[PDB]
Amino acid sequence: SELSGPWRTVYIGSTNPEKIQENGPFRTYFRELVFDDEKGTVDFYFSVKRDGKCKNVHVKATKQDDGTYVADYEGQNVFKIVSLSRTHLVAHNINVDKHGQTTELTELFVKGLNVEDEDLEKFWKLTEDKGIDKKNVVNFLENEDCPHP
Ligand SMILES: C=C(CCCC)CCC(=C)CC(=O)O
Repeated sequence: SELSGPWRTVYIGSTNPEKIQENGPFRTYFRELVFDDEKGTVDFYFSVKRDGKCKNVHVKATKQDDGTYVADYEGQNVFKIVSLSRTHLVAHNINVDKHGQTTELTELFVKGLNVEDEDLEKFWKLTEDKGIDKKNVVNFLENEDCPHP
C-alpha cells in the first residue's frame, strides 16, 4: 500500500523475442502501480507502442488464494512476485494467447533512486532459471520511439 507510486521498468525478458521488440505487446514502460491490500489488487499504469502509436494503458491484477496474480492484457496472464519492497519488484509471468500459445516473461521494476546490486542479482538469476537468453532481455532506457505529429 505504501508501495504505491511512480514505478519504472528496468528490464523485461521473454522466451519469445517478438513480444518485447518495438511494437510488441510486452514492451511496457511503467509509470505507476497502485496496491490495494483490502481488495488484493494491483493496478498497473504504463505506456506501450502498438501499430506505430503509443497509448497509456491500465490493467488490474487480482491476487489469488495461492499468492499468485491474474490479469487480462494481450491474452491471459498468471504471475508471481518473487521479491517485493518499497524500492524493487521482481516477477515472472506466463502469458497465454488466444491460440493457447504460451510465453514466459521476467521483469525488474524499481521505485528507488538507483537500481541496487541485490535487485539485479535476483532478476538475472530468475531470467537464467526460466531459460531466457541475454539477447532476449530489453533495457528500458532505450527510446520508446513514440511519434510526435
Ligand atoms: C510480464 C511482464 C510484463 C507485464 C506487462 C503487463 C514481466 C514479468 C512479470 C511477471 C510482470 C508483472 O506482471 O509484474
